[PDB]
Amino acid sequence: AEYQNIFSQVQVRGPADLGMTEDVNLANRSGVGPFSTLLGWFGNAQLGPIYLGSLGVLSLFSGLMWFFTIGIWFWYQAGWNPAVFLRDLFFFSLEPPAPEYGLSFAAPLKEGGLWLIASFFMFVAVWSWWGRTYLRAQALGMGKHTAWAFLSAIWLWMVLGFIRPILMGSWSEAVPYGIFSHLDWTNNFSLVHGNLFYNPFHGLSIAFLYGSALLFAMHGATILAVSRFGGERELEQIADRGTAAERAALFWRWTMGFNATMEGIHRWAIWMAVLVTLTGGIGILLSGTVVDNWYVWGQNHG
Amino acid sequence: ALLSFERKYRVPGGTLVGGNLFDFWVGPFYVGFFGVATFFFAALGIILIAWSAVLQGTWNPQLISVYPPALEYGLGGAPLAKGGLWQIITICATGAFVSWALREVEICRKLGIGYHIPFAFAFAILAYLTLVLFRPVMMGAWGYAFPYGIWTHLDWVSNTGYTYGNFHYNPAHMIAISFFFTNALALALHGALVLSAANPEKGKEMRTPDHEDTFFRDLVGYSIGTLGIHRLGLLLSLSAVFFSALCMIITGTIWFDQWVDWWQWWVKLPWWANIPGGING
Amino acid sequence: DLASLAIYSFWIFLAGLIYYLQTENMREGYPLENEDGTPAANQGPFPLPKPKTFILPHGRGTLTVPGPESEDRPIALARTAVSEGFPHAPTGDPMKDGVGPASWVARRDLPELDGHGHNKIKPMKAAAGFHVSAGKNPIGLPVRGCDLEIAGKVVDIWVDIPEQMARFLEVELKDGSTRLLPMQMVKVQSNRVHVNALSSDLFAGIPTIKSPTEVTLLEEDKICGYVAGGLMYAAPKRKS
Ligand code: BCL
Ligand code: BCL
Ligand code: BCL
Ligand SMILES: CC[C@H]1c2cc3[nH]c4c(c3C)C(=O)[C@H](C(=O)OC)c4c3nc(cc4[nH]c(cc(n2)[C@@H]1C)c(C(C)=O)c4C)[C@@H](C)[C@@H]3CCC(=O)OC/C=C(\C)CCC[C@H](C)CCC[C@H](C)CCCC(C)C
Ligand SMILES: CC[C@H]1c2cc3[nH]c4c(c3C)C(=O)[C@H](C(=O)OC)c4c3nc(cc4[nH]c(cc(n2)[C@@H]1C)c(C(C)=O)c4C)[C@@H](C)[C@@H]3CCC(=O)OC/C=C(\C)CCC[C@H](C)CCC[C@H](C)CCCC(C)C
Ligand SMILES: COC(C)(C)C/C=C/C(C)=C/C=C/C(C)=C/C=C/C(C)=C/C=C\C=C(C)\C=C\C=C(/C)CC/C=C(\C)CCC=C(C)C
Ligand SMILES: COC1=C(OC)C(=O)C(C/C=C(/C)CCC=C(C)C)=C(C)C1=O
Ligand SMILES: CCCCCCCCCCCC[N+](C)(C)[O-]
Ligand SMILES: CCCCCCCCCCCC[N+](C)(C)[O-]
Ligand SMILES: CCCCCCCCCCCC[N+](C)(C)[O-]
Ligand SMILES: CCCCCCCCCCCC[N+](C)(C)[O-]
Ligand SMILES: CCCCCCCCCCCC[N+](C)(C)[O-]
Ligand SMILES: [Fe+3]
Repeated sequence: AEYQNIFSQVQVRGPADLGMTEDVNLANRSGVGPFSTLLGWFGNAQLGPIYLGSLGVLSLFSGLMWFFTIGIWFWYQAGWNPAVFLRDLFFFSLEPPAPEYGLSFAAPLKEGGLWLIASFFMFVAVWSWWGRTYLRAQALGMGKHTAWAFLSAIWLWMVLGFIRPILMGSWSEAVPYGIFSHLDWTNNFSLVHGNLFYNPFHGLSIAFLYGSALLFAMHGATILAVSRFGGERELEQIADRGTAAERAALFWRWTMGFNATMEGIHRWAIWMAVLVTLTGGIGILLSGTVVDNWYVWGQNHG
Repeated sequence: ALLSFERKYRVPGGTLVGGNLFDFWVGPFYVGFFGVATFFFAALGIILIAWSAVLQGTWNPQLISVYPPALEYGLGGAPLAKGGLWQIITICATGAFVSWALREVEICRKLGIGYHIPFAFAFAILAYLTLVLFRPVMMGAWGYAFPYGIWTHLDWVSNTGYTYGNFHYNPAHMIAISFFFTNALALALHGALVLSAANPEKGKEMRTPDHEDTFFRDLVGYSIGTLGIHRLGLLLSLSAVFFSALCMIITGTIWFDQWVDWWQWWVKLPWWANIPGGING
Repeated sequence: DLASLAIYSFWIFLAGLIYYLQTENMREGYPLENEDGTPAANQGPFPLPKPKTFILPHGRGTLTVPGPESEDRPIALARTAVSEGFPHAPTGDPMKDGVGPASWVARRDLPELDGHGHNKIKPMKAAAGFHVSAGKNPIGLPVRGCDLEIAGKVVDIWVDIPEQMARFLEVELKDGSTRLLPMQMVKVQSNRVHVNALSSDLFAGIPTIKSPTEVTLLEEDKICGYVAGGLMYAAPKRKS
């Protein structure tokens, strides 16, 4: 049988690649991590370097704090018993204040205040991480598409934990930190708003989620199929169209009657993906604030 | 009718059936034997849906719905107006999809490219077939399949899910979801990264793939590379669907109770089942 | 009703997004042509976008698209029918002429360059200190084509420096010259490298490179197009 380019046949390695300098503060870059032959069957063998820096440290410390706040609470629920900890790991849950506290920071530690502390650390972890995606692109002179994309994920996140609770007038509306409990919250959210299948924004979010898998399956398969002409060297095919980019366009023109370009497929990609959490965040944000019951709304469109 | 670069590729050859008989295009579209098969299957299927619509007495696209046989018919035939149309339309659908994939193969062969695309598509077909064919058969009735209608297929998802409690607890479903979310994540990042290189800050030169690796190493300490990301997007999205099909083919067959109870196997493990405290003691 | 407004607005936004995306995707290959190369009458409902310019690194210039399109090479094909929509038969040897699945594009006759302005792809021997790190080392193996005859032997691997990956095998023929074979078109086995795309008599015809330690974008296109073309055009001498 023909080779399929799913896994490499032969790996090669040379000096650790320390990357491009441009305007990056090099004092803030680590050295190179190890080389993973395992990884290199599929992708790159090299680990690191990574860029540290002040924002980086803040974000990581903050993220750990969020993680350790939830896990401390979990140990407490476990009665400090390691065997109960593991047994009940997916059952534990750090839950937001009760409705009676509204938006106040007045809830007791054990009954909501700790949820707020974990949430506070999460907020600075994510935003400073967002700042990192902007700044690393800037230092390299690149466009800001990453940070613009990330912002669409942030939007659903912010709607769920922050903006929708504030508009609803209480932290009790927010999502609990737990494996099983976040899932129960999701089922409940839908039940209580008359079935999210009737929310047109949920249905769009689905079209886009499924569309992402359709599209990445299409694009990933297309590139692999023309990798025998260097198709995956996409930036150079943008600059100087090759037979890869042409055979790829024509596969699709002949199949379904239209096609993209090397650059433009990446625009279909970025939008198909960001539109998941946008549409999504809109549909959630409208739930309970403007529309109490999607089935009901859907009976009127109004 | 042709892209500026297109004529050199429009040579004869690559067909699987019929030699030169259907080796031609209509505008942009390649035909082939499977182009003809697709048209026949799709057309018959679409006609039968319009007939189903007449017998239902509606033309509204939001109301038209073609239902499989009621559970009492088991795995046998049903009068047209009562499940038979569904059954024929399903055969047409299947014919159309498999024909589409095989036309894609004819196209690959003419273009001298790999078969990755029709291979990927065959995952989607397999998933559709899981729901309309493999699962209904294993469960003993067509009536377990979803109906063809815009809102009624959603009623089916909701009803089917809530048959087993909160369907979130299906562990294969959890994996499938994880692949879907991760796929959208990787898609956003891939799109964004290429574009950020190709479209750099105002007045600067196009960044290189070395800048692409750099940005990702700077960000998270790793970069899968340009081959790797396309391998990845494919793996993630096919995995998502493999697990979707899995999660449903096991549901109503090997597992048919409330999915949340499946998780008890872990809590009830002898060495900790009876230690008090926590949530489950 | 605010949610009604939002949804109606969203669909207007999406119509505009799709128009934007489709027109972005027309920066290459348009305007559409008839089979004879002249502009087709029906260009469809989407108009070409305003051009944009990419600044290429390393003094290589710019690229503005959409721009005037032309093949910049002869296409040895002829019509097989008196009306539109049929295939075009090769007028000579389609492998030699570079049409059909053997097609190449007239890309720049310079090497792709890395972010430092060095040649992106080099023979491993000239790449300090790149080496095989996992898998069967193909260097030294006999190379077999789809006729099950030996065509030559692997004398090096050409690697992508910045991405640390194997791109071509360099294969020495009976006459002592070499050819590049794309990594994606070979099966490395324990005792041989196997090439399904070419019979052994087609190796000599693989397009040669002009300088023995670099390869240009144009040369990559010819080599790859030619090897892939063998799937269709070598099929008489295969045989598995
Ligand atoms: C996949 C698991 C479940 C499922 C659960 C859901 C849920 C949940 C939702 C949908 C939604 C959709 N589903 Mg469904 N649905 C399934 C089976 C399918 C099948 C099939 C197997 O043949 C089809 C054609 C559809 C099609 C549809 C679309 C009407 C709608 C948007 C999908 C989308 O953008 O996808 C992504 C792919 C693209 C972006 C490509 C575009 C192709 C689409 C637009 C094709 C539509 C065809 C449709 C009108 C059929 C007409 C047939 C004609 C006779 C030819 N579903 C099974 C049973 N589906 C959403 C909706 O809003 O429904 C009202 C939604 O919330
Ligand atoms: C019983 C369940 C209800 C329902 C209730 C809900 C609810 C509630 C919601 C969804 C939402 C969604 N649903 Mg629904 N869902 C229903 C049934 C379906 C079905 C189906 C039946 O087949 C499908 C396919 C979907 C599909 C989807 C998605 C389209 C959408 C979420 C997209 C997303 O990427 O979010 C995942 C992405 C994020 C959550 C963003 C992540 C943000 C960033 C900032 C993450 C930071 C994390 C970091 C700190 C963690 C650190 C770890 C690191 C490794 C270090 N639903 C039924 C009817 N659905 C969401 C939505 O938008 O709805 C409109 C949502 O809120
Ligand atoms: C109340 C409802 C239940 C629920 C009940 C179920 C049920 C029931 C099912 C799922 C399934 C899915 N659910 Mg669930 N699930 C819920 C909550 C969610 C949530 C969430 C965030 O809460 C999410 C993300 C999901 C996500 C998942 C996915 C893993 C999976 C659907 C994708 C898929 O099967 O693709 C597979 C893709 C296809 C089947 C499409 C194939 C179509 C191809 C071959 C061709 C179509 C072509 C043609 C007609 C197009 C027209 C041509 C035009 C020219 C365009 N569910 C809640 C708890 N879920 C489904 C699943 O796994 O199915 C296998 C499923 O059956
Ligand atoms: C547009 C929609 C899709 C999307 C987009 C998206 N997500 C993204 C990006 C974008 C483009 C960003 O660029 C950003 C990113 O950097 O990706 C690499 C991100 C991101 N999305 C992430 C996850 C994520 N995204 C979500 C999904 C989605 N993201 C959507 C499907 C989800 C889901 C589906 O629930 C998850 C969970 C992260 C990988 C990253 C944001 C990272 C972040 O905000 O960090 C904050 C917190 C920390 C930095 C540390 C947290 C603590 C950890 C639990 C500790 C364990 C590891 C630790 C790093 C070890 C270090 C120890 C040292 C002391 C040695
Ligand atoms: C496997 C990963 C993902 C994936 C990949 C994938 N899909 C594929 C392919 C690939 C690689 C393409 O090659 C192929 C394509 O050409 O894309 C542009 C395709 C394709 N995926 C498509 C749709 C699609 N894919 C979906 C999902 C997925 N596809 C997965 C998530 C979905 C979802 C998520 O619901 C849909 C709706 C088409 C755009 C296309 C295949 C088009 C095709 O087969 O055309 C031939 C048949 C017709 C022209 C119509 C036939 C009409 C029927 C006979 C009657 C209708 C019956 C139907 C069952 C009724 C449904 C009613 C609904 C309301 C439920
Ligand atoms: C073994 O023991 C160790 C030490 C290792 C500890 C182990 C750790 C463990 C087991 C912890 C596991 C953590 C888990 C299970 C986390 C799961 C969280 C989930 C599933 C999150 C899901 C949704 C989260 C959302 C939507 C959160 C949204 C948050 C915001 C938008 C932030 C809002 C901020 C608020 C409310 C504060 C506002 C304050 C100001 C500044 C006004
Ligand atoms: C923009 O494209 C992307 C890459 O950037 C070049 C990546 O590298 C990755 C990261 C993928 C993996 C496998 C991380 C896990 C591997 C390790 C380090 C154990 C993703 C998702 C991606 O989208
Ligand atoms: C989401 C991907 C996560 C990647 C994990 C991070 C690996 C980079 C570690 C580099 C550390 C280098 N070191 C150990 C020599 O200092
Ligand atoms: C995220 C990627 C993880 C990659 C792990 C996959 C390893 C599979 C290696 C298979 C290689 C087979 N072989 C020996 C022919 O090379
Ligand atoms: C990148 C653009 C691709 C656009 C895909 C659009 C899919 C349309 C699906 C209709 C959703 C139906 N509804 C009622 C939930 O809005
Ligand atoms: C959602 C279904 C829409 C399918 C989009 C594909 C349209 C391609 C039509 C090709 C016709 C080209 N033209 C006008 C030059 O003949
Ligand atoms: C969200 C999917 C929408 C895809 C359909 C829109 C494009 C239709 C076909 C574009 C026309 C091709 N043409 C005539 C310019 O060659
Ligand atoms: Fe790509």
